[PDB]
Amino acid sequence: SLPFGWLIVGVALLAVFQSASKIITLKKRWQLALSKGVHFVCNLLLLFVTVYSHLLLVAAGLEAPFLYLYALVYFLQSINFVRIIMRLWLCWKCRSKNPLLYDANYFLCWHTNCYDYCIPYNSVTSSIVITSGDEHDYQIGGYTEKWESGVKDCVVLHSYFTSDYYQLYSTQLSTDTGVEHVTFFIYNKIVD
Amino acid sequence: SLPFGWLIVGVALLAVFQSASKIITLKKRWQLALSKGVHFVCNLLLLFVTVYSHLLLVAAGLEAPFLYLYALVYFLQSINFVRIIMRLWLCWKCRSKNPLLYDANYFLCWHTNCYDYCIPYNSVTSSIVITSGDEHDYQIGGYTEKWESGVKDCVVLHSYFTSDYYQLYSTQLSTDTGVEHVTFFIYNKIVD
Repeated sequence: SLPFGWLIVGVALLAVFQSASKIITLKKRWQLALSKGVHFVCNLLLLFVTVYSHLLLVAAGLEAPFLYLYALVYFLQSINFVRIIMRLWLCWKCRSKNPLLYDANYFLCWHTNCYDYCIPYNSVTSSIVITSGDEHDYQIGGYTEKWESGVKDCVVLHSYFTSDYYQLYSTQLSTDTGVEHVTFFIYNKIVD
Repeated sequence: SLPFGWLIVGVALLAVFQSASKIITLKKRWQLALSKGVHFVCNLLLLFVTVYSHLLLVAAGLEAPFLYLYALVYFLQSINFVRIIMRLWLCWKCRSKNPLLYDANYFLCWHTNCYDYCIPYNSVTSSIVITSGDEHDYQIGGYTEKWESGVKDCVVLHSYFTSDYYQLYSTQLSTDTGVEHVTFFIYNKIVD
């Protein structure tokens, strides 16, 4: 007494959303969110699908070779949910919406009285270069963000669990490097 | 005369692989490949699943409200395949395996007689900073790569379609910035 067309519609919709998820380019900010939105729906759909599939086996009574598989599926989904919770915790720590949009491992962040800056970053490095200027923008590795306040002497590389501290040593003006309308700030990791 | 348990096994396996795809962290190189490998399998599974589902409708004869949906699915999958082909073309242009592993929009590349360097990059910027040194490594935005040869005066930002040229202006030594065992190279985009 369980419908089948609902299962087929759900799997078709999951295919649609997952296929569209591989088409959205991650260049502009809003598209990023849209991509995540699509992903979210896809994720939900997947859950529904597999959950519904389990119910189908309940009608079939073939749980003997599938209970381990579905336990693994639910365990991995639970780990994914914990990962989303940790992502929200990192968002709260970085007090900006950037961690949800981007998939970077680490986030270079710093606070000002009027704005908070959070930029994606791949791995912990012994030094970090912040490029201002060219409508001033702060960009790291191509990831850019609008300028509203000046830089800070100390910045924090935030992660899921650990956080590192970076201190400014050298500020490079245009007259030093020769690049027009661009200023470089150099930070290095401190040890305590 | 078409099996159903094959469909349920395929959708369960797709759920397993897609759920595991959201667990692999993108920190070390090999994991990256593994992630893509999993993704690849997931993608294939998805195709199979939806393809099989279409065949099921062939048995049902309910193509009236589903032919548009499956045409959209196949169109998006074809666009995804074209995207993979363009990714392989960009890999050949960058003549290294980095573009397959990473998901960056652009790739900063340069050739030497003994090695070719290709580093992920987010967006086209008016300037680029290459950080050498700390076992010397070249790292942009946290994405690091082993050092085997010296830098080049000209580097290329490669994309799916267009390519930009970046020329070196300033090289920052340790004695200038104060950072120990780290050297910074400054490039800017040229106009022709």
